[PDB]
Amino acid sequence: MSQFFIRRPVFAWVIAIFIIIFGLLSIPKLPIARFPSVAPPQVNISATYP
Amino acid sequence: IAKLPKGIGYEWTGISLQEKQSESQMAFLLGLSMLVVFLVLAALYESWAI
Repeated sequence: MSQFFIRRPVFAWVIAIFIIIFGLLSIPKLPIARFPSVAPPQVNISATYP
Repeated sequence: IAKLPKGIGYEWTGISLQEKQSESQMAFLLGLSMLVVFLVLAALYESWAI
């Protein structure tokens, strides 16, 4: 049942504004890169005997 | 320090750096609180101006 939000337009617009504000705050802080960390992590031991 | 010749830079550390960081963010964390109060009250009144 959603008659409450048709009865309350200000209430719906305020939740929409909350969502927009948090999204705009979050967007700059998000990292940006072409691909995610799909590749398995790798650890490399190195040794040298001249 | 602005009067010193070129090539000398001042870095704040310890308590002073924390003081600067606290002072910088005051306006953001007052304005955001005011906006949050505005939005919550508007939600609970169904009126933008109340």
